[PDB]
Amino acid sequence: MIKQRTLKRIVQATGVGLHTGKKVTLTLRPAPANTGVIYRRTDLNPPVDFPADAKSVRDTMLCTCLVNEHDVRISTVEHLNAALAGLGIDNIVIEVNAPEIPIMDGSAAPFVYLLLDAGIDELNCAKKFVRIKETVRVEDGDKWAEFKPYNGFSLDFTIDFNHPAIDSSNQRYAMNFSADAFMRQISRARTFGFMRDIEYLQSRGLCLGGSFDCAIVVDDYRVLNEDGLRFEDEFVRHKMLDAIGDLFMCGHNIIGAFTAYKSGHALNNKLLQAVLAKQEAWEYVTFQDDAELPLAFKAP
Ligand SMILES: C[C@H](O)[C@H](NC(=O)c1ccc(C#CC#Cc2ccc(N)cc2)cc1)C(=O)N=O
Ligand SMILES: C#Cc1ccc(C(=O)N[C@H](C(=O)N=O)[C@@H](C)O)cc1
Ligand SMILES: [Zn+2]
Repeated sequence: MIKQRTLKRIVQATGVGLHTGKKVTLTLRPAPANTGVIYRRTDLNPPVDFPADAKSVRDTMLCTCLVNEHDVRISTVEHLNAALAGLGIDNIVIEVNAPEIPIMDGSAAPFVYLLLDAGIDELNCAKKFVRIKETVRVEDGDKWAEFKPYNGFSLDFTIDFNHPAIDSSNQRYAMNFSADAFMRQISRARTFGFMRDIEYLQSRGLCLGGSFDCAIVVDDYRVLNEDGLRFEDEFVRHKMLDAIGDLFMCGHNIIGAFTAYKSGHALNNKLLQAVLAKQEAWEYVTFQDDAELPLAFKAP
């Protein structure tokens, strides 16, 4: 039987918050079956829990955040979340002594090593997948995103960029998901921003953790980062990293075909909620028989 997974041990890491620029300590903890993904703020007293849920997401100007019933927030969860999907973590408590998850290097990679340090513990309870069984499409102007039936997990992402430092042949990425493919082809792709906008935010006391160490920054014409890009198409690879993180907000791996044109956090989440809202568009499935398990969701 394909079992739910959690961490073997508690691990910690430090880093700066994108918003505050202050040092944030991140603590990852094992969690029992069926409890899912829980983000927790321990700076507040008492601590506040934010169960990962599609309905709780808000797409703020910088990255994303979760909210509780009083509109208290925890921000920048999507890159760590993406790593959770990549390494097949189902139940976990994620604590920060701050209002946000540390930005690290702007990618998911640093979270990969952290999770590997924590190890894997299988729990005696079947892992539930969300199997798409009807086509579901959402739109927003000339932007769209859809899920289609497909015995696997694939993502097909096209981004509309006109920036001189981003060539056209690098405005589409497509992959058949897997722990190994995520770790190698996606996890290291960094987030990115426009330098003048960042300068502005920081002059208003925002995005104070922003630096070359946590993002690809371009001006009107070029990449400013000394070493350049980790991939020629790092921008679109990161957009796919963000898609995986957005979709995993439901706490389950989805068996289906994801396609998106000019999509982002808002649209991805709108699709996620659209799928879950229609009862006949999806169903839970488990794998009592391991050989049944789609290629895409095999252990790392
Ligand atoms: C891609 C998505 O839209 C989105 N990215 C952000 O919202 C985002 C991206 C980059 C930054 C930044 C920065 C910086 C800097 C810097 C400051 C000073 C100096 N000297 C050099 C560099 C913030 C937010 C995101 O990835 N969401 O998941
Ligand atoms: C706070 C804030 C804030 C958020 C977004 C923008 C923005 O749209 N900047 C524009 C731009 O084209 N950026 O690439 C143009 C204006 O440069 C500017 C400021
Ligand atoms: Zn991102």
